[PDB]
Amino acid sequence: QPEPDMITIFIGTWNMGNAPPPKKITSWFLSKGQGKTRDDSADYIPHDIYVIGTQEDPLSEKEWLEILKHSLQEITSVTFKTVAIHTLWNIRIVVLAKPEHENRISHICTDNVKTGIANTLGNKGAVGVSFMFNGTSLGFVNSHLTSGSEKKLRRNQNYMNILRFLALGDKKLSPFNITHRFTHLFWFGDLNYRVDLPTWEAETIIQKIKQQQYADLLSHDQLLTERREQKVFLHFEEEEITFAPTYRFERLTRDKYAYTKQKATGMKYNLPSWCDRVLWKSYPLVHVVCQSYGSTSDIMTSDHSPVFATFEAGVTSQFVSKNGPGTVDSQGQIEFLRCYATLKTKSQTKFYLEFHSSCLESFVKSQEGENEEGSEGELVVKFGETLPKLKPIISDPEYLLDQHILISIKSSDSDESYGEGCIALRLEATETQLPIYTPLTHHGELTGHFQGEIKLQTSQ
Ligand SMILES: O=C(COc1ccccc1)Nc1cccc(F)c1
Repeated sequence: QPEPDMITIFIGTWNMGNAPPPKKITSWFLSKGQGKTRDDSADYIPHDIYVIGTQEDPLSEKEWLEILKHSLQEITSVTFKTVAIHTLWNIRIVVLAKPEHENRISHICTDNVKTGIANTLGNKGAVGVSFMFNGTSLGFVNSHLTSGSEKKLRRNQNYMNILRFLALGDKKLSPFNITHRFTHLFWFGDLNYRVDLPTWEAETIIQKIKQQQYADLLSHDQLLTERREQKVFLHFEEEEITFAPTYRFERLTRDKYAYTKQKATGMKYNLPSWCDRVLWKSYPLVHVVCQSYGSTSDIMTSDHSPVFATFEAGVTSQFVSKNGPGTVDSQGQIEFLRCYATLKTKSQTKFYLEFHSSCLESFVKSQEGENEEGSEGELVVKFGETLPKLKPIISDPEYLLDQHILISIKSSDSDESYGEGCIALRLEATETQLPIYTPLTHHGELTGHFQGEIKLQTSQ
């Protein structure tokens, strides 16, 4: 029975509005409704993994698991296995997988982050799950960010707190936050970004939605504008939105948006918005294709509609050779030529690099670089031809070309990371000097760049 080189992943996000679900929620898991929807001819084909994020979820874990499993069994005639479930307040994540995957999934981690301080600590934050699927690391974040049209900067702060403090994946990757720990990271939830148009325009917005004319609304969506200005979700992807705003509906229909200020809303307007989102970030040159992104039309218990997204994702096998794991394969090596880091810092410490990868027995520390002053005021740290030669555990090109090297540039004075990035080994050539590049981030914000050349030797 061969190991897969691809899987499909379902991501769902639903703010349930503290109400129990209706009897039938299969349309969610089938990717049916508005937007980019799934072909009817796929309805009986199970996804490999289903990841369900809820917010304002009133159910017990047991109650929701029974609904989810019975839903999937009705669709697919498969009894899914529970990989993980984790709840913070009314924010919940469930991961279900085909039974055939039970002995492909390991290293299951869960965590949560509570956002805010005093007044604003007690209901917002995030839950997450990570695991290995054979040779591939997968991370999943369900966040419920701060509400309200005039709190976009709070939402951005919530995002940075969650990616700093959510403890998922391989703890040995100590310089790296969740935005670098996984082959594929999916981040979804009630992100709560709004369409920033004047309150007076509510009925005009409703008109546009009825005409399925979303362009003049999406051009004001706070998540798209904050992402374009590099204020949040740097280096994440989102499929184009082609479904109506998923908030705020009158319950028990989808015919009416309930936007006007009420005591129940704190006298705030809730103009129709795409609060409910799915984004992802995968390592460079790994296959990831969004195959659906939309909302259901027939689940009406909440003031939000459920959102679905599905993906094809590349995975690799748990590779064994006669040498690695448990030794190096001296027929393999990774060399860096003419490498330099460009950093936005004002500091003047010496810096060194750390190279982390599951193709190495353990991480590798470089010598300190040579600081120069860049023409436009920046710090340039030169490594020249000084970087250590990396010794992968396995030399087979079928394995090595699928790997990635995480790079941290650290202060010699504090050993703190000033920037993290990732280089793919999926090169155009082996035994050939080739350009490499990654942006560097710290706490998910841009701090610099790393560029140079690589020379990869495989057994072939
Ligand atoms: O241990 C587990 C997960 O089971 C639990 C235990 C407690 C709460 C939630 C889930 N293994 C597992 C591994 C691979 C695939 C799979 F479907 C399941």
